Amino acid sequence: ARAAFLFKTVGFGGLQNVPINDELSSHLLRAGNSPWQLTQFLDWISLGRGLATSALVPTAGSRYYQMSCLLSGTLQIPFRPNHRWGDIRFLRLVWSAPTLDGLVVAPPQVLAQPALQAQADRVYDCDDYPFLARDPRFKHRVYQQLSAVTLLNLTGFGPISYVRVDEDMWSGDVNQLLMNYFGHTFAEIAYTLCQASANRPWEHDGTYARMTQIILSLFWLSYVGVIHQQNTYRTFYFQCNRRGDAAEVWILSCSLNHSAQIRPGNRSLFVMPTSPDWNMDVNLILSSTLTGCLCSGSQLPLIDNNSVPAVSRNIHGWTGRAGNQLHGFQVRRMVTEFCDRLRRDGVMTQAQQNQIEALADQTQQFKRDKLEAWAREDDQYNQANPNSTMFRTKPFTNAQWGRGNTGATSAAIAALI
Amino acid sequence: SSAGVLVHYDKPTNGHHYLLGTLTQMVSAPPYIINATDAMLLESCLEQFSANVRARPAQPVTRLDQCYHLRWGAQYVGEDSLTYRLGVLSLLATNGYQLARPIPRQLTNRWLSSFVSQIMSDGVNETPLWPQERYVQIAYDSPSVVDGATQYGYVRKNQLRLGMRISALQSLSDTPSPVQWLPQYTIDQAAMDEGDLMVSRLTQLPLRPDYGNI
Amino acid sequence: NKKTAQLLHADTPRLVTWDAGLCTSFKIVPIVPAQVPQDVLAYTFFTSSYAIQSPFPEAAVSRIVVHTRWASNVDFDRDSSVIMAPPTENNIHLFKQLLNTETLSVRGANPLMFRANVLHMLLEFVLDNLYLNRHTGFSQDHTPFTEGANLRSLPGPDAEKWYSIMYPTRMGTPNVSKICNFVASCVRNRVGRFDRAQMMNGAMSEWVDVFETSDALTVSIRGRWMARLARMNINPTEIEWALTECAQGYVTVTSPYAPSVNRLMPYRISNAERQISQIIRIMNIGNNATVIQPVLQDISVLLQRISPLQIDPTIISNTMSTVSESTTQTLSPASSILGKLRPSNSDFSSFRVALAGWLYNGVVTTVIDDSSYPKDGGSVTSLENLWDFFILALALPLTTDPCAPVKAFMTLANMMVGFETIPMDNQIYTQSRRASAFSTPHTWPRCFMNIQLISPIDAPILRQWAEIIHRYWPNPSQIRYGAPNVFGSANLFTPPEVLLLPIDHQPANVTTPTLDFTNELTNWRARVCELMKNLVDNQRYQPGWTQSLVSSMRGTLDKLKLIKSMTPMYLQQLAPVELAVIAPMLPFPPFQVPYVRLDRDRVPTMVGVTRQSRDTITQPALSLSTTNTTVGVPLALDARAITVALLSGKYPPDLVTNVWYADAIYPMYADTEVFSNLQRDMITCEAVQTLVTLVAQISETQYPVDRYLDWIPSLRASAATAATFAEWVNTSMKTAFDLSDMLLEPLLSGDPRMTQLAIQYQQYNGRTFNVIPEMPGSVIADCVQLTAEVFNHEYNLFGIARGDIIIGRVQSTHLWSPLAPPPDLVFDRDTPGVHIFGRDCRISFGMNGAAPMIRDETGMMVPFEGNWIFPLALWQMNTRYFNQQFDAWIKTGELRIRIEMGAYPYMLHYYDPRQYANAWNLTSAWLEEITPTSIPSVPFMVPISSDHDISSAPAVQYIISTEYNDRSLFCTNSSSPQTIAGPDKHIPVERYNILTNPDAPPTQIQLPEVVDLYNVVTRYAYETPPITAVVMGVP
Repeated sequence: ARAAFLFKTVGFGGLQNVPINDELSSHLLRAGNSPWQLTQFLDWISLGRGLATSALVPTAGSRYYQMSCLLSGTLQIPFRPNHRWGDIRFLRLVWSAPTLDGLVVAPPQVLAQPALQAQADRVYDCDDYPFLARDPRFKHRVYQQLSAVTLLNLTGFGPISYVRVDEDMWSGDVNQLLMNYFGHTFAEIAYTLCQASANRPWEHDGTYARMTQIILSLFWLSYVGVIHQQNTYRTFYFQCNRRGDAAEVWILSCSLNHSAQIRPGNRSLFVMPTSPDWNMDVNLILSSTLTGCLCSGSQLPLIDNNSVPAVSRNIHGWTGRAGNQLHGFQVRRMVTEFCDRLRRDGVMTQAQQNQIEALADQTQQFKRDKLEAWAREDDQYNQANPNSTMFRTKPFTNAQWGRGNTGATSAAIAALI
Repeated sequence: SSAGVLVHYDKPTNGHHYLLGTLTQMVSAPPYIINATDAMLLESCLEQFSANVRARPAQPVTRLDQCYHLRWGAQYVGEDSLTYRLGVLSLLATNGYQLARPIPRQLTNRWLSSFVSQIMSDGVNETPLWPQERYVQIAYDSPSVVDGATQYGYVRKNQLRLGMRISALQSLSDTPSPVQWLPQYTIDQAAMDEGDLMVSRLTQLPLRPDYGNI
Repeated sequence: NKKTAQLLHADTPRLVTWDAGLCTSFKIVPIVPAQVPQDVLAYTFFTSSYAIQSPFPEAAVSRIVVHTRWASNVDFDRDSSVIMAPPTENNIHLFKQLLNTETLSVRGANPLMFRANVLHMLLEFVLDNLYLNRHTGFSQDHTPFTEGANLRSLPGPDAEKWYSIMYPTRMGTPNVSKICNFVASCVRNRVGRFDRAQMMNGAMSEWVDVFETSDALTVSIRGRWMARLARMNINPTEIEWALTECAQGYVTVTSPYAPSVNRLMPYRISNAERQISQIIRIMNIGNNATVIQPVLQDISVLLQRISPLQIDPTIISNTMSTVSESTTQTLSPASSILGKLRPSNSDFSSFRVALAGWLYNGVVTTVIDDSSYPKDGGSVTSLENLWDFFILALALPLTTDPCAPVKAFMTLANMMVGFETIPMDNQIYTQSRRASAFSTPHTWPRCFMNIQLISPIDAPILRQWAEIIHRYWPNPSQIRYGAPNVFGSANLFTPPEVLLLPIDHQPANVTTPTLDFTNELTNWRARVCELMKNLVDNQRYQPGWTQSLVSSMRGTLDKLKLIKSMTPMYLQQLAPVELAVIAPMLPFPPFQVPYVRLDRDRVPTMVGVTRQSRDTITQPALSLSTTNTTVGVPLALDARAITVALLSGKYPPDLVTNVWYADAIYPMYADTEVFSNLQRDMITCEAVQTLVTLVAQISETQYPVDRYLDWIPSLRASAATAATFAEWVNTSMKTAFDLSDMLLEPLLSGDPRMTQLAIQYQQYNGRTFNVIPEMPGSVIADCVQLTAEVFNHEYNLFGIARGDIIIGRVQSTHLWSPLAPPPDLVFDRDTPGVHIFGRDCRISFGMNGAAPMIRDETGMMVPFEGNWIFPLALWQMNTRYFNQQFDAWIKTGELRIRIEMGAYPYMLHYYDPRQYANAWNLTSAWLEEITPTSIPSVPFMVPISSDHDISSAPAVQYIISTEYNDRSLFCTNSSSPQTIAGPDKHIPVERYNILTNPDAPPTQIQLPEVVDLYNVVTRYAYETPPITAVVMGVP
C-alpha cells in the first residue's frame, strides 16, 4: 500500500518563532514523557456529553492545538541533515533516547546553550532518521498522529472526514463484527478502536477498515440525517434525540419499518466545516484519529493541489495533483438542512424543527460570543507578553461566521447511496 | 534478521523470496572463520568481477546482476564491518569497477585470503556512496541497463556526476625479469633529509648481492 | 513468602461499586442557633409550625463543609476518608500526626510538615471518592406543586427528606425570608431529570441524566475513572477467537448473534505496561532460584498431565542381553555398562527440568553433577571411562552450559594426554584442569576452533572429533506462540512474537504416531557410536584384546544404533506443541536467550539495569553505562536419568496424536491468571507514576519539575523523610485498592527523587542492548494537580488561612469583623513609626529616671510602642524573655505589630454582643506558648449576630488577618426577612445558577470559581455481566 511517509512543520501568519511555552508541556508532562498525550486527551472529553474546560485549555480544540504547537517545537532537534539526539535545548527541552524518546529539562550546560532555531512550513520526510527507520512499527505508530497534526495544519480551516461508501463492506465477518455493538454509543466503540490500533494498527485491507468505514459513514449520514427510521442503510442508524445542543450521543438502531437500497457505485468525499465552534464536538477528532490509521495501513487517495494553499501543494504523502475539493459547512445551517429534509420526508411536524432551531442557534450565539471574548483576552495577553507567546487555539477570523456553501453539497453528499 | 537477510532482486524464475543464513561458518581458508553469509557474498563479488572483465556491445548474459544486498540485518553491525565493505564493493563493481591487478579466471583460495588481508586494511573508500535499505542508488552513467528494468529498491541521484573514462585490457600476464623504466620528472621541490628519513623505512639494504664478473 | 505468589495470583480487586446513596460529600454545618424567638414576632414566620422540612435549617452561623459517608449506602466502603470540624474546633493533630519527629503540644506544631500535611489531605480526598453510581429511582409526582414529574425516588427507605431538601424548588410558601426570594430565582422547567435512554421493551433506562444537589469535583473524578476503566472493555468475538486459536482448533465457544444490549467488561490494555511490570518482577528477584524450584516442579507436573510419555527400563534390560559364550575372560562389559542402569525403583520425574530451562532460558543455565564425573583422568584399559563419557555425550546437546561440546572435547583431551595432546600457548590453565573449571571462549584455544593446528594422524581422533562436531552439532529452529491481543509479548531479545528452539522443527505427515529413525538425534547417537567404533579399531587395543571382545564391542555400538525409543521424533515435532500450549497456561511469561550452533562469537555476558541515576546524564544510553543489574546462576541436575529417558521410549499402542491432544487439552482450559495480573500491575504502574508525581511536589529533578503551592512552609529533607512520606502513601494505597502485595521495592530502595527504567545486556564483544518504557496515561495525577490548584484558591473554605496577621490595640465602638479590614486603621510596613528588625539588640536602662529604649537595626533608641515588623521565629529564641518584655507594653501599651505566619488553621470564639469585656486571656496564652514548633491555631473573638439594630457598646480586641477569607461562611439566619446584626451573608449566586440563572448550559465548570453544590449527573444504567455467563463453553 504505502511505504512513503512524510509530514510538515507548521507555519505562522506572523510569528517569528514557536509560540510554545514550557508551562504547556509541564502541565501535560506532569506525568510521563510521551510526545502524544492520547490517553487523557481522549479522556479529557468528559464523556463528550459535555466538555472539559480550563483557563489553560478550555477545549480539546485548545488541547490538541497546543499539542500541535508543542510537538512542532519538539521535532526541531533530532531531525536535520545532521540528525542527532541529546544536549541541545529547545526551551530546556531534552529527549532521552536514540529512538528519540523521553522528555526532561536540559542539563545544566544545556540549560545555558541557545535553543535550536525554527523555520516555517518545514515539510520533511518521515523516513530519514535511521533509528526508527529500523523499526517499522513505532514508525507507523507515530505516523497516525503526525497525520492528525498535518491534515488540520494543511488548511487555514478545520478537520475533514474522508467519507467513503463501497459495497464489499458487506461481508459475513463484517456484519458479524457489526453485531458486537448494538445499542452502542459511537464514542465508546471509537475508544475500542483507539485501543485496537494503538496496540497494533490493523493491516491494509483489514476487516476493521470496512468497519470504521461503516461507522463514520453511518455517522455522517445521521449527521446530515441522510438515513433514518424509514430511510435505512441495511436497516441501521444512530440516534440522539437531544438535538439542538452542543452534545450528541448517536447510537446504533435497527428499523423494521422501511429499508432503503444501496445501488451499485462506489463513492467518497472530503468534508470540513466552516464554523470554528467544533471545539465542543469530539467526533471530528476521533474521525481524524481513525483516518490516520486508515492512511498508515492503507495507501489512500490524494486531493488536488488547487484544493490546498499553493505553498502546501504537490506533497507526495498528502498532496496529489487531483482529488475532490473539500466540503465545508456550518453546524447552524447543517442542522437546518438536516431537520428540514427530514421533515420533507414527513416524519415530523413543523414546530418540531422550529423548537430545534431556537435552542440551537441560541447556543450558537452564546458560544460564539464566548469565543470572541477569549480571543480579546488572549490579544491583551500578547500585548502584555513580549516573550511568553502563545495562541490557545488556531487564530481565527469573524470572516468565518457565514455561509456554509453547503447548498448543492446537500444533494451531493446525499447522492452517495 | 540477525541470521542474515539478503536478496538478489533481479527476477529469477525462483520468484519473490528472501533468505536467511544459519549458525555455521567456514574454518577453512586460513586464517579465516567464514560465516556463509559473507562467503556467498564473496562469490557474488567474484561474479561481478568476472562481469567487469570484458566489454562488448553484445555480451549476452541474461542478467548482468545476480548479487544480494542486505534486505535485513542492518540493526546488529555498523558500517566498519567487513560485510558492509563487501556490499560497497558489490555496488561498486556493479557500476563496473575492477581490480588493478591481473585477474585469474579462478582466483586462488589463498588469492582470496590475501585479498581479504589487503582490503581489511586502514584507509578510505574511493566511493562516497553509503547505501540504504531505505533505498539503493543508481550510478551516474555506468554502462549497464539493469536499472533500465527495475525499481524495487532503486533511486538514482540525478545529481550524480562522479564518473571516469573507459579503459580495459586485452592481455594480462607475468614476467620474471627486473625490467627497465625511465624517469619523467615534475615541477615542485622538497626537503632533503626528510626524503632520506622517508626512504629510511623502505630500503632493501643491507644484503649481499651477486658480485658477478668484473 | 508472597514472591512466587506474586508470580501465582493477585489479591481480590475492587473496580465497581454502586452508590446506594449520594455522591457528593458535603453538608452544611449550621452550628450557632439564632437569637430566636423574638416576641412581637408572630410564630407565623417558620415551618416547624406546619411541619414540612426546610432545605436548610436556620442558624446564626451556617457554612457548607465536606462530609463523607453521611447520606449514601454501599455494599462496600472505600478506605478511610477525611472530614473536618467547624472553625470553632481543632482537627490539627493531622499535622502533629504521621510525620512529626518530635511533638508534645495539643495546640502547635512544626511549620515544616505543613505542606506535606495538606498534601495528604488532598490526596486522601482523592482517595476516598471513587464509588460507582447505580442509576437512581423515579416515581410520578401527585401534588401539583411540581410538574407532576417522576421525582427521583429512592428504592430504599425514608427518601422524603431529600425531596423536601434537595428541592427548595419543591418548597413554596407565602413568606419573605432569605430562602424565600432566594429560591424565587429558580424556574420550574429544568428540574430533576434532563434525559435518559430507552429501548429493549420491558426495561428501565440504559443511562439517565438528572439534576442533583451535587458537586463537580467527585463527578469529574469518578467520571474520569469510569472512562479510563471503559478504555479496556471487550466483546465476545475476540474472546471466542482467543479460545479457538488457543483451543488448537478443537474446542468451541460461540459468539452471540442476538441483539447486543450492554455487556461491560473492561480488561485489555497495552502491551508495554504488562511488559514493564513483569520486568520489575524480574528486577526484584535477583540471585535466588529456590523460588524457581516450585514452578519447575509444577511445569513437570502439568506437562506430565498432557503427555503420552511412558518411562521404561525393560527396553534397556532386554537389549543389553546380547552375549552367549564360554566364560574365562577378565570382564563382562555388559554388567559394566549396566552399572549405569542399576538393574523401576523409583524413577518418577525430573527429566523436564532443563527442558523448561530452555523456555525461561534468558536467566539461568543448566549443568549436571560434577559428582557424576569420574574426575580421575582415563585409560582405554578402562571402558568405564568410555561408558560414562558417552553418557555425557548424550547429555551434552541437551545441556545449556555454554561450554558443552567444549567440555566434551575436553574430556578426550584430559584422557589421551602424553598419548595425545593439543596446541597451547597459555599455562594460566593447562590440559590437566577439569570441568566446572573452564567457561569462557577466551579460555578456549585457537586450535579449539582450528582443526588444522594438529596432524590428523598425530591425533586422528580429535581431528575427526572437531570435524564431526562442526558438521553435525544439532541444528536449531523456532516457532510462534499464542495470540497477541489476549496475551501480548515479553520477548525483547528478538522480534515480537517469536520463540526459538535449539532444535529444528519437523512437521508430521499423518495424524497417527510416526515411525521415525533419521533424526539428528537418531543420526546423532549414531554418529558418536560410530565414532567409538572407529576409535576401538585401533591397532593398539589388541596385544591382549580378543576377537570375542572385538565382536562384543562392535555389536555393542551396533545394537546401540538398534534402539527404538519413541521419544526422539516425539520431542522433535509435537512436544513443541505442548510447549506452545502451556505457554499461556503457564503463568509468569518467559525470557530465553538466543542460540548459536557453533558460534562462540555472539554469546551474551551480563545484564545491566537502572531504576534511577546519580549523575547529570539523562540519555539512557549514557545513563545506564554505569548503573547495572547482573545476576547469573547454575542449576545442576542428572545425566543418568535423562540419558535413560533418551534411552527408554515406550508409548501406548492405541495412542494417536490428534485425539490424545483433543481429549487432553479439553479439561485443561480453565485459566484466569492473566486478568488478575493485568489489574494488579496496571494499578502497580499507576502507583509508580502517581507516587513519583507526589515526590515531584517535594524535590527537584531533571524531570520536568514545577510546584505552585510551595509558599506553604515545607522544605526538602533527607531520603529518610522522603521514604517516610513514600511508605505512608504506600500504606494508604494498599488500603485504598485493597490488595496485600509487596510493592514499590525499587522505589523504596535508593534515590526515588529521580527514576529511569533501562534494561540491557552485554555480549561476547560488549555491544550491549537495552530497552526503556514510555508510560501510559495516568488520570489520578491530573486529578490531584487540579485539586492542589482548587485548594490553591479554596483554602479558607477549609479553615485554611493564607496571608498573615497583626496584633494591635483595637479599642472602638463600631461593630465590624476582625476578618473584615479596618474602616480607618490599616497598618503595614510603609507607615511612619514602622520598623523592621535584624539582630540589632541593645536594651537601654531606665534607672536615673531616664528615657528607656531599645536599639534599632538603625541604631536608634526605642521605647515600647509603635508600628513594627518582626520575624516571630526570632520571638521563639528565648520567648520566655520575649513575652516578659512586651506582655503589658502591648496589653494597654499601644505598640502595633504586623506579624507573619504565612498560613495556619485558626479558632473561632463567639459571645454576646449586648455586653462588653476584653479578650486578654487567650491573648496572653496564644502568645506565650509559641515555640519554634508550638503554634496554636489562631483564636478569634467575634460576637454573635441578630435581626435588628441596637445602641452600641465598648469593644477591645487585638489582632487582624492580612487578607480576606470569610468565604467559608455560607449563610446565616435563613428564616429572616434579613440578617441585620453582624454582616449578612446569602446563599451565594456561586452555587445554584443551574436554576437561578436560566441561561446556563446543562453543564458548566466553576474553575477556579467558587464551585457549585447542585449539579446535573449522568447516572450509569449499564450492567457489567460476568465473563462466563455470555460465553457458551462447549467441547
